[PDB]
Amino acid sequence: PLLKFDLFYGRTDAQIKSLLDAAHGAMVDAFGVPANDRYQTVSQHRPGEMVLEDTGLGYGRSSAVVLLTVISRPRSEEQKVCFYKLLTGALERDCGISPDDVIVALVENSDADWSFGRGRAEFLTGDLVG
Amino acid sequence: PLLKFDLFYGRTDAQIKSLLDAAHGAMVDAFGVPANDRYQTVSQHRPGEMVLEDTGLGYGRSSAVVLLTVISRPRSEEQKVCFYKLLTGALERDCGISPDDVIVALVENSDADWSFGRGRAEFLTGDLV
Amino acid sequence: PLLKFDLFYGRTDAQIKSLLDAAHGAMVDAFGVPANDRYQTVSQHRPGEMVLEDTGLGYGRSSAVVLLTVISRPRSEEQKVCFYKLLTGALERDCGISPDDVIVALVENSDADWSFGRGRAEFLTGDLV
Repeated sequence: PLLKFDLFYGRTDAQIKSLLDAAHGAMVDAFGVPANDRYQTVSQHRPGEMVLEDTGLGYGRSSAVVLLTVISRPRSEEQKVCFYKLLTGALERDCGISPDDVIVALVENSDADWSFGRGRAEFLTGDLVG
Repeated sequence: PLLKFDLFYGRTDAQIKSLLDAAHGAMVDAFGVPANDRYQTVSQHRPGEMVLEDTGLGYGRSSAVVLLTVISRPRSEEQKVCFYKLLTGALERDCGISPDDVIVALVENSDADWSFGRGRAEFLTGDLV
Repeated sequence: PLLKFDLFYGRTDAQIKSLLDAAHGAMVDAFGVPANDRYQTVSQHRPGEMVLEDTGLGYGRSSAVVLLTVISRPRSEEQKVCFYKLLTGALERDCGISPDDVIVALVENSDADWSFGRGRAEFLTGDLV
């Protein structure tokens, strides 16, 4: 999958790397994909450029908040549930980010909807599985 | 849903917050979700960073152009059609943005594809909806 | 469709425009859409802000790496395969970007999920086919 993060400015480069490493690990373990299946962007925002409330659930938000949008081929409900739990556990333990500050939206596509390089559709050619 | 706006730089902070409030209102009006079901991001762009034409329709575009991308569980065609009209209505009235300067694309997902907090899938657990 | 690019900072305005023009052409060639069906954004990143490996495929990426996200109504598998090829071809010829530096992910939607202007759902009204 592709992991796109929206965060506020204020982290050091190492803290941003840490966040990305922690999240990548959670994804690999929840999804069972290769360790080098790593595709991640970070967009940093000024105050004002995100409004992230809680739908009345009683979260907890700060300027440390992390919004993650994932584009992925179909995963089981169990894999998605586990990814969410692994993600917040990693970001808490590794980065000191409260689980109240993590929000994830996932969108799905399929085999023909990826090219990782060279103009090839690797899920279609079978270079990747599949 | 999650509302992601791409706009050009130039608005003041209060003008940005107006676009966000106007759009959020429209969304609540069209979709009937809780008022605090508010998830929005804004990416501001230098000249050059968007090219947005009109497929020959005759719109009107300026530096005020707003591109909105929505991630949402399925809504009806009716709800979508109403959203678009509500959205440009509110942006015109509240923000002075011509409806010519508004573009929307929506993509859909499912109950399992959201986590609003704490690693929980609240549509799956039944905490929402 | 809508084409959203994530790239690293460092290109001149002309190089950004070259990259968009190139990508646009390849899209129009693959998909058979009007030349003015042009909707593109670019988000530029500091080093650190993208990590793009290769799943062991043996691709040699550089800082020129382009990540493209496409939102589109359904196209045939052939058209998608053709787009990826034409896109890399064009980015290499027109921009000097290695095909190893081009990544694409596509997400689909449908007729009711687009508003190009005026809060009109043009695929639904028939303004566009």
